[PDB]
Amino acid sequence: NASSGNRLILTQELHTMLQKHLFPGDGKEAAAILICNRYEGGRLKLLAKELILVPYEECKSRTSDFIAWPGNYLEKAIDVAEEKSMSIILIHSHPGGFLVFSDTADSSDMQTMQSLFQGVDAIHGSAIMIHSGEMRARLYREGKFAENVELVTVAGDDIHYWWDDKLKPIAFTSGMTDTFQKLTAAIIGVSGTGSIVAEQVARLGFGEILLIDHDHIEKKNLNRILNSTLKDALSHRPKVDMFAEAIRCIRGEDISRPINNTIFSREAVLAAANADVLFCCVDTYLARMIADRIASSFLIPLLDVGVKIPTHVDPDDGRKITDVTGRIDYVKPGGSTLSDRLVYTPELIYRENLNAEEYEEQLERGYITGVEEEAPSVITLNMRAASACVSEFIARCFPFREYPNKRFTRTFFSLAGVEEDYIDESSITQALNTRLAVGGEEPLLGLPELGDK
Amino acid sequence: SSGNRLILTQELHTMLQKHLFPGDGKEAAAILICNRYEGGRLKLLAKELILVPYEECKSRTSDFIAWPGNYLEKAIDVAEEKSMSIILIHSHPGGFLVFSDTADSSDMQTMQSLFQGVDAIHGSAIMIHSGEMRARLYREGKFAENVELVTVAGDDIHYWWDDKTEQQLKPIAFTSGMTDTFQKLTAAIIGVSGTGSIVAEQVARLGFGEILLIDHDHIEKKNLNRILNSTLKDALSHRPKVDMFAEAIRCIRGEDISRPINNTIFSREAVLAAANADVLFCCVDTYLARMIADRIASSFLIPLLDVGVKIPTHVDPDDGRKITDVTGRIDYVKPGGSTLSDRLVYTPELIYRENLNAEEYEEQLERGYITGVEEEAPSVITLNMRAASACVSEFIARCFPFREYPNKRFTRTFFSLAGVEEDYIDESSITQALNTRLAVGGEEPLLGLPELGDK
Amino acid sequence: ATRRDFSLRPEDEHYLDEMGYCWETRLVGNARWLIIHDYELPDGYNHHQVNLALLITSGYPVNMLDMFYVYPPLVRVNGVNIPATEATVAIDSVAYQRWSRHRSWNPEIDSVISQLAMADGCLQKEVG
Ligand code: NA
Ligand code: NA
Repeated sequence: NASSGNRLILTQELHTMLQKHLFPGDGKEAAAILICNRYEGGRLKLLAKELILVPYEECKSRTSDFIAWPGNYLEKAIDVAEEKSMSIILIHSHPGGFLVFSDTADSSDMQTMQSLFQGVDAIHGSAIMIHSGEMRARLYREGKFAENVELVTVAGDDIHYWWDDKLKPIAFTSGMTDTFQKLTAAIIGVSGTGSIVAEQVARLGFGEILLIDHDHIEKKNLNRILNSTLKDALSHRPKVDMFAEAIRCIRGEDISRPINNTIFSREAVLAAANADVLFCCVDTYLARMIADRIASSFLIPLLDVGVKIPTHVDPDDGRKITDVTGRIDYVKPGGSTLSDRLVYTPELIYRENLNAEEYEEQLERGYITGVEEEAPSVITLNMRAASACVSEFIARCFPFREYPNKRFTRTFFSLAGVEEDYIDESSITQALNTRLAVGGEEPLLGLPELGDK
Repeated sequence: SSGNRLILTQELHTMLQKHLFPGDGKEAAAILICNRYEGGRLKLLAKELILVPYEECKSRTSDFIAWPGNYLEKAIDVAEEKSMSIILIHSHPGGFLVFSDTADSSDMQTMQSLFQGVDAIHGSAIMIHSGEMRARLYREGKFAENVELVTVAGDDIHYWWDDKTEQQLKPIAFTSGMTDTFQKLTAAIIGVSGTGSIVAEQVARLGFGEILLIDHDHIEKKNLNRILNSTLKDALSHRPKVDMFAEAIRCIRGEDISRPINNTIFSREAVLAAANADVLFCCVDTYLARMIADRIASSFLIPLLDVGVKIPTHVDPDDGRKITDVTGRIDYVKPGGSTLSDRLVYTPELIYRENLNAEEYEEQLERGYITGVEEEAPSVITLNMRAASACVSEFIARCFPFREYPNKRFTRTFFSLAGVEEDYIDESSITQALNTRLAVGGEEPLLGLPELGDK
Repeated sequence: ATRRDFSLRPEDEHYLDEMGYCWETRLVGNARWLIIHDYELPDGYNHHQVNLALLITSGYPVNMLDMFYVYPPLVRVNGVNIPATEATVAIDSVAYQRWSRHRSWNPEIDSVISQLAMADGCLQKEVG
C-alpha cells in the first residue's frame, strides 16, 4: 500500500548547506536550486545531485515573506540538467513566496515552473524549508502542478523522515510502527543473521520487505535460519521463497518480495534500489561491495552486519575458539563507505573470487595469503548481531541514546573478550565518491558486468 | 533425553573432592545422603555429606581403604525419617570394606545393610582426581542400575556421562561436540514470551533433547510483534502459546521433542514438570513467576538462567514522558550459590503488591497507596532478542568455557542500549542467605508454598 | 576479429579504440578475457608480436586485474628465460604465458588502461 509513494532524498551534507543558505539569520527568504537524478522504479525517487545557491546580493528583493531573484540562475540550472534531463527543484524559505525576474519580464512561481519544463523535458518541483530543517515539496509534471512529494528524507547521523500527511514519536511506540509501515526494507542475504534481521523487520511493521538470496534451505542450516523446517531442508527450498511465505503468514498480507538471485545481478540491484534501508547480511566481500555501491548510488542508508568465530589449534589441548566477535556498520549517503572502512578491499575480493585451483596455486606462490579458519556459525551469536543491527536503525530514526548517534557509526563486540568498542564517523577517512546520487547511470553501479547491452 | 541422574552442588563436590584426594595418593571415603525426585527420570539430590576421618579409617592404602561401620550406621539414622538414599563415595580405585567392633563387611554386604536400615535406594560411586564422577545404584540392597549422568552446575557446568571415552576429548563451543551434550539434556522455558519464544527457538535449534514449555497465555494480534513463529491465524484462533510453539518445534526438528504445559508456573503441574529439566530459562516478567522459578532451581538442584528487559520511562517536567533507558538483565543461579532472592530480583513486598485481589487493588488506588501507572514503554522484538541471545549464550559459555575471563565474573549481566554500557557482577560480590530448600526435593508443601500443596 | 562477448568500462573501450588495437572480448566458460591481437613488442624477444590478454575479474574495476598473459610464450632473444613467467593458462584451447606481475589496485584510477600500462612497462623492462 504505502510502498509506491514517491521520494525526495537529500544527503546530510547537501541539506546542511541548503539549510544554512536558506536561514542565514537575517530572517529573510533565500533561494536555491536542487538538480536531481531519478530512479523511476516501483516508486519515483528524486536523488539530489547538485546544489546552486542564489547569492543574496544578486537578488532584487529579500523580505521575511517574499524574495525576487534573477532568472540567470534558472538558466544555469537548465544548462546543468539539459544533458541527462535531470529534475530541477526550486527551494525557498518557510513562507515560500517568490518571483523570478529577467531584464524584460517577471515570472510567478507557476510561470517559473513552466519555464523549467520548457528547458528540460522532465519532472520538476518546488520545495519549502522551515528553520528546523523539515522540507515539503510539490512535483510539477509537464510544467503544471501535479502531485506532492509523499516523503522528503535525509539519512544522516540521525535519519529524517518528513511526511506530507504530517511531537516526535518516541521509540517502541505506535508512532514507530506507523513510520515503518510506510517504508521498504531490503534484506540482502536471508542467512543466519539475515533471517533474524528479516524476522525483526517483519514483526516491527515494515510495509515492504525485499529478500535477496540465491541459496536454499539445507539440513546444515536448519540450526540457524528462522522459520526453516525439516521439510524445507529435505526439499531444498529457496531461502527467499521460504521466508516470503513466512512473512505472508505472520503479517497476513503479501508484503514480502522474494528475489531468488545473487545481489550481484541487475534484478537484485534494481529491486534493492527501491528500498528505504538496506540490511546487508551476506558473508562475502563482493556481496558487501555490491551493497555499498547501491547505498551511495541510490542514497539509501545501509546497515552491514557481520560475525566471525576464529579458531586456532593448540598442540597441548587441540582446536580452541580464538574469539567470538560481531560487527555492525551504519553507512549514510555521503559519509564514510564500507570501502573507506576496509570492510572489503580489491585484494580481499580477488582472493575470494579465485577458483579452487587458482586459490591453491596462488597461495603456493605466496602472493595471496591464506584464509582464516573459523568454527561453525551459531544461532546465538547471529541473534546478538542481528538484534544490534536493527536496533541501530531504530536509534537513528527515533533517537533514545545518551550520546550522539555519530559516536556509534561502527560497533565491534566480543563475546569471548567480553568487550565492545565503537568508532565515530569523524575518525574515519572518506575518499572521493563521484558515484553519489548517480542512480542507475549505465554501467549499473559502475560495474561493466551489471551493465545493459 | 532420559536417564537416572545424580546432581551435586559445587560446594559439596569441592569439599568432597578435597577429602577424597588429600594429596598422599591414598584412597579416601565419604558417604553422601541424597534426597530423591521420582518423576519422568530419577533425580538424586545430594543433601548431606558425611566425611570419614583418615584417622577413623583403620587402614588407608593407594588401592584400598577400610573405614568404621558406625558411620554407615549414623548415616542410616539420618535417612530413616524420609527413607533417603545413601551413596558411598570413594577414590579412583573404589575397593573398600566396612569393619566393625565385631565383624566386617564387603562392598555388597555394606550395600545390603543400608537397605535393611532404610527401605529405599542406595548406591556407591567413585571419583577421580580431576573430579569426574561415575556411580551405580542398588535397590533392595542388591545391584540395580548405573547412573547415566553425574552433574555439577557451578561457575562451570560439569556433565559426567556414563558413556565416556578417553579418546573422546572435551569439545569446544559452537561445534558439533556442543550439540551432542545438548541432545541429552532437557531445558524448561518458563514463559513463551517475547524473550522466551526467542530462548525456546534457540534451544530447539541448538539440538536440545527435550524442551518443556510452560505458559498459560495465548497468541493475540497484540503480540504478533514479539512471539516467534506466531502467525495471524493463531491470533485469530487465540491459540495457546505453548501449543503454537510445540507444533513449531515439531516442524523444525521433525520430531515431537517438546512438552507443552498450558498452565502457569504457579501450579503443581508446572513445577513438577519443570523439576525434571536440566536447565531452567525463566522468561516471565512477574515477581511471582521469578520467585517460583528460583524455588524450583534450589529445591531440585537445576541451574537457572533468569532474563528480563525493561524500557523505563520518566516524565520530563516540560517535555513529557521520555525513554529513561533501554535495559536488559541476565542472572545465572547455580545450585548452592546466591539466589535471585539474595540478589533482590524479587522481595516479599514486591510479590505482595503485584498479586493483589481486585478489591485490594481498588482500595489501594482509592486511598492513594498506588497510582496504577505504566512506568514502562512497549517491549520491542529487538531488545527481547538482544537479551535472549545473551541468555542462551551464557549457558553455552558455562557448559563450554570460551571467554578470556572466568565465567564467575559474569554471574549477573546488565546492558544499556541507550547508555551504551554493559556491567558485570561477580558471584563473590553477592551476599548469600541460608538456603533451607537446597536439595530438599518435592517435600510438601511443594516449594514450601501451601497453595502449591496437595490438600 | 570483432568478437565482443561482454562490454568493458566505456573509458576502457574508448581507449582501446583510440589506440587502434584489434581487440576482442571473449567469454570462455565464466572467464571474461580481453585479448589484443598483434600486440607490437619491443626488440629483444624471440617474437615481435603476441596476443596480449587480461583476465577481467568478477567485480571489475573494484576487483583488481592481477596479471597479464601473452601468446606465443616469450623468451629473451638470447634464450634466457624471463623471471616469473613459467606458468601457463588455457585460453580457448591456447596455452598463454602468464607473467606473474603484481601491483596495488585503486578502483578510483585503475582500469584495463593502467593494467595495459603495467604490461608494457614490464615488457620494456625485460629486454633492457
Ligand atoms: Na563526503
Ligand atoms: Na552457599
